Amino acid sequence: ISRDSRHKRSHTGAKRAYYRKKRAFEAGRQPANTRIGAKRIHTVRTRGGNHKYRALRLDSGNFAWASEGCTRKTRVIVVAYHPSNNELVRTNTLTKSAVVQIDAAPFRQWYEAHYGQPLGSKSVEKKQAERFAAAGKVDPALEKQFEAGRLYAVISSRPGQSGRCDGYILEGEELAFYQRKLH
Amino acid sequence: TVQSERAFQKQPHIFLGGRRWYKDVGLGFRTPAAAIEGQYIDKKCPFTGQVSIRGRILSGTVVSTKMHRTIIIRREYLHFIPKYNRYEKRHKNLAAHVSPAFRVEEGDKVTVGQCRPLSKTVRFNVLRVLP
Amino acid sequence: GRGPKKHQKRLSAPSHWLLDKLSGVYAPRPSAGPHKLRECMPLIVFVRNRLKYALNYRETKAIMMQRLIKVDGKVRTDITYPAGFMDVITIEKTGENFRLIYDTKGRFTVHRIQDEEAKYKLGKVKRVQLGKGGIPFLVTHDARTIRYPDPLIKVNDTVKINLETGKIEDFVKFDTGAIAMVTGGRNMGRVGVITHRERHDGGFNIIHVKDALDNTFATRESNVFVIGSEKPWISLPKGKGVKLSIAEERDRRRAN
RNA sequence: GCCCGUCGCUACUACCGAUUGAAUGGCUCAGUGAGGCUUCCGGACUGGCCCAGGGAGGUCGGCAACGACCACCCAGGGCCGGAAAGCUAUCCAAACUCGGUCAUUUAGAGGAAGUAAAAGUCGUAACAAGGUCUCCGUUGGUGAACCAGCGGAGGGAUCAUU
RNA sequence: AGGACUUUUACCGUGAACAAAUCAGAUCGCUCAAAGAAGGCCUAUGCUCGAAUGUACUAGCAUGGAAUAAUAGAAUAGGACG
RNA sequence: UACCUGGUUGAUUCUGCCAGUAGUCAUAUGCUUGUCUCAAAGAUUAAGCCAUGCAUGUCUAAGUUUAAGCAAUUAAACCGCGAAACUGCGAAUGGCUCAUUAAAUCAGUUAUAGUUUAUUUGAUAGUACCUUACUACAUGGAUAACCGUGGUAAUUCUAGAGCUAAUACAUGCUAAAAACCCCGACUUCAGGGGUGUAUUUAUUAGAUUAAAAACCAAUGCCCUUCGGGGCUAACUGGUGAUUCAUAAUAACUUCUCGAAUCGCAUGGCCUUGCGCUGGCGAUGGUUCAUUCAAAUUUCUGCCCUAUCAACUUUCGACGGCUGGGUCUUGGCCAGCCAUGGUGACAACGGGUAACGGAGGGUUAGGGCUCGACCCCGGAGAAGGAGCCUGAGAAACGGCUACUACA
RNA sequence: UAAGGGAAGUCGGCAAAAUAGAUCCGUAACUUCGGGAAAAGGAUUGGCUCUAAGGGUUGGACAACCAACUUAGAACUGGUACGGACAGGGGGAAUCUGACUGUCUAAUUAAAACAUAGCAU
Ligand SMILES: [Mg+2]
Ligand SMILES: [Mg+2]
Ligand SMILES: [Mg+2]
Ligand SMILES: [Mg+2]
Ligand SMILES: [Mg+2]
Ligand SMILES: [Mg+2]
Ligand SMILES: [Mg+2]
Ligand SMILES: [Mg+2]
Ligand SMILES: [Mg+2]
Ligand SMILES: [Mg+2]
Ligand SMILES: [Mg+2]
Ligand SMILES: [Mg+2]
Ligand SMILES: [Mg+2]
Ligand SMILES: [Mg+2]
Ligand SMILES: [Mg+2]
Ligand SMILES: [Mg+2]
Ligand SMILES: [Mg+2]
Ligand SMILES: [Mg+2]
Ligand SMILES: [Mg+2]
Repeated sequence: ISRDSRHKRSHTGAKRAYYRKKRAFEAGRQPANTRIGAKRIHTVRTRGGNHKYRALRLDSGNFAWASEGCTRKTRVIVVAYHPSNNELVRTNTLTKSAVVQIDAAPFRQWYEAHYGQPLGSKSVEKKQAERFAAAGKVDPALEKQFEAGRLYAVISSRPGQSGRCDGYILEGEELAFYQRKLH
Repeated sequence: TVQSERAFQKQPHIFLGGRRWYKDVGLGFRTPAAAIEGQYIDKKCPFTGQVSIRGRILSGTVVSTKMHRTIIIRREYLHFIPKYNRYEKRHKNLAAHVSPAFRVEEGDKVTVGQCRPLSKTVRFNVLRVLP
Repeated sequence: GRGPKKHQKRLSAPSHWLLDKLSGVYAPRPSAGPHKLRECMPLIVFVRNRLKYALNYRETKAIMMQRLIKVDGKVRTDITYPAGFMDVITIEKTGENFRLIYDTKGRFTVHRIQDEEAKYKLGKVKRVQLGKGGIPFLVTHDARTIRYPDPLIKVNDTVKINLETGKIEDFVKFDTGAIAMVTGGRNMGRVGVITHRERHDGGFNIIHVKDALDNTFATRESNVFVIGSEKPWISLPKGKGVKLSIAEERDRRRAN
């Protein structure tokens, strides 16, 4: 595999000629189709002596609820959408910008113990009571996700590069956009 | 429509400080009003995108706009030839990305600035439109 | 395979080294450090091709690692250590200090400093940023990193760094009226006064330099080196950075 | 005086030419496809821990069976690892076969030209009004130069007839 | 040093930058020369000049010049001016 | 040093070529060849084939010594020299050739705000984080060298068996104290947990364009001669230009680094304990900068040919988007969408007895021609392809496979 | 139906075998420019689960109720098999001859013979 532009036709339509044997730095490597399963992380040596971690069947990931800066390590359940290819959804392939299902248990535990309000020692409650009044009720779109137990999340990392599946929860019009795609 | 595609668009790290992002490319070019007040999305626009402008600043005449967000520039120039003391009418065709901020037709004169390789051919971004 | 070169050709060696063309096929190659290689000066050339102590490769190699040559007060056993601008070379065995300053011809000369000029150096500020822990730091032209500079040193300033602790004694701001030395281009080794500064956005700004003979010149701030605010902070070589034409140079010889 | 062409002898050059001609190289469709990277299993071989136990001395309590304390050496189960051969599926792809195309050389019976060499045969077409003025385009004919028809030119043998 | 108002190209002047070696060219009695970058001075003690200078067409960068050669401008005024 | 001469004719003036003339750092060949200095030299064609020999190894006080090695050493406790072997480094430099190659290489000029970097140089890391039976006055298991038994005709082939070291491989405790976020029993206000760096994700700060009066929605605070005033402060880097430099919060990891290494000098103190401390170095280590660089990259510029006029696009051709891959950008690749891109200013195709250039020869000016070759760049190692180690190779005096040769 | 060979059999490849449908690609000399041409020569084809496109009617880039075929794309799957039986061109380079389509010796000769258009008298 190589990434050189010598094998391509010119912009005018001309066909380039053979110049040199394949170079080591213009490679070029086999893609890793990360999916859902028991963890397999392979490591590959790179040009600077650095190391790249290939993700093969990742199961758990670190996800961010940005509306209040709460991030928890949850379980990736199933890929629901992918703008690139529909076949990546069917085989449950994990790549960047993929809409997935994740467990809502760690986020519900934090929300209940921080605001003291349902989602489906006198100093403590007023500490929680003041927090709820300042913030307000969660968006209904995020509400219906919670009682079903699974949250929409977009993966923002590169599992084939860093070996980690990280992302953030859908919320706002971005959530509404992907819900239209899923129906 | 802005969200006329298969993925949400776009601005990467502008979480919904809370306002639409833009910058100035420097070198005396003024950011178009469309970029400031527009809802369009383009990751290769010199103002609303991540792309920086550095290198050579050229100009020419717009020839074709049948593309999507890229135009072709004709750069007429005269080539001097010793042994004859005359010139030749030569020309080159240049590919440059055009941001949705400008309304450009064929025959207009534009100024482009060098950026990183955006595609197989494009290495320049439209900065100003004269007419 | 492919990798960095390790040899150097005598013909392709820098001109200012003034190397014999028929001595051999190869020339000394600087390793790394106080560069750029264009221009710098190897230690072997300084001790063999300028002092002859040190007549050939073997004797200079013996001298280097007998631990007798102190570059900026630091022991260097590198036979081809890239001695550069403003660097101070010390030989305690004979008891004198040398400094590398360009002359009018554009070549390094054997300049001598007696006792106190070897206690410091002038360096050109190349970089100011925030360090690993929000700690401002400063980089000079000789790769020296200073972890705590004065806040008023912005860019291109010349700092007097002490040669046994690295601390800054004083700095000179880059502005018109300062004594400047041209360290590059066609005007190598020319000392004058900054007069005009025109700004061209694009990274090729021009500096106008006036000589002691009321001669106007132009150079980029990549070759302008500030020496003094009102008077030079170091000792200039013979000629005081004033270039004479071919005629006046000949006349000086005929008179002398 | 000069001069043209067929024919005949000698030498040389190139051209056409049956031979599905031949050779070399580049690119390329299809088929088979070594080797290797990645990957799915696989796990010989080899480590660690846990579970209660086998052999062999010193004493005490009980009506026998038995149980308790102090110090050595060895059989059987469970779990967690590393890992070679091999193996699954992609990918890179040498190589060969089979066609296609391009480029360059090269053989060929025979045919039709050119050039050169001179004391060869036959005519005398052109140079004078060259003895039918010469030449051009086209067509037909003839051993050969050439001839003839139609139209044109003067580079004509007329710068002119009242 | 921040901003506004500059018709745009060709052309000419100037400036910066623009490997060595080669070429032109300065100096020195390698016994002259081709060459080389040496050498010379003091008896010595060690003292010193040199190893120059020019050359960057065309393309690129900065500024000035405004003749010459091109192109636009107010005409269904959709023109300029506070 | 801006130059001519002979030759068509009986003679003339021309057109026009032939010949003569001179230079070549331009090759061969013939004859001849006393001396000094300097010196090219299997490119042309066969990048055709190669016997043989050599061309890449390397040790300091400062990695590992029980040689049944030497030399002087002590019964012992191990070093002065020092082999073998393990470990580290280099072997990707240099040298050779010009086969391929025509916007390709290359040259001048740009960019990396789109990247990697062994080595050199300067700085640079305090963290109660959590695992072993535990320890830090110091953890664990192997393997050479060596002893002995072989195999095959044969290789710089190696097996079985007994040891034994690490700067080879693998583990592993840490530094006080400050400050910050979270959890918090406790009538209206103790205690515990986390906070180095390295990685990934998410979020916040990283300012500054001319001034004044109103219901506040929210505590308005302080100063209250209980009118009224000030006020939620002071400071705040860089680039022409960034989501920059940098800081902070919530988490994450097949959890990187944070020294179980070596030499010299051996000195100080008091609770005299084989107690506490003390420099110079060697090697090594994270981040940042720097160095040698590498890699792409902008503009402009290449000989002949139309008996090459249309070329690219099924299966990437021009572009947009998402992702993957890469050190990184990119139709580099995978998916979806649109129909574009080049050309008479010569595209596309073909030829080169074409590597590009700095430059060589010869010229009044303008030019013609050559450039394999002492320097810079590129490519190759019988012809293609693939790959390991490694900072650096698609390496060939490395490996694997196929073809030819041997 | 036959191992290995593949016309060596024979006056002679007579007889038999081989090719064969559909889709996609590719297609020469020659030429009366209409052809040659199905030239030559290649690849795919099953089952199952899906996806998409191609319409009509009534109410105002929409909504609801109907419709039966054709094409394209993708996973999975199998002793790599799939026009699975049936059905179903062998091809190429030339020479002689007649231009071609057509016709005749019912019951041994279907041909180069006859005819034909065209030409001429
Ligand atoms: Mg190579
Ligand atoms: Mg160096
Ligand atoms: Mg006549
Ligand atoms: Mg006449
Ligand atoms: Mg002339
Ligand atoms: Mg004549
Ligand atoms: Mg005569
Ligand atoms: Mg001649
Ligand atoms: Mg080399
Ligand atoms: Mg550092
Ligand atoms: Mg695209
Ligand atoms: Mg992309
Ligand atoms: Mg060649
Ligand atoms: Mg050659
Ligand atoms: Mg290899
Ligand atoms: Mg027979
Ligand atoms: Mg019959
Ligand atoms: Mg019959
Ligand atoms: Mg008939």
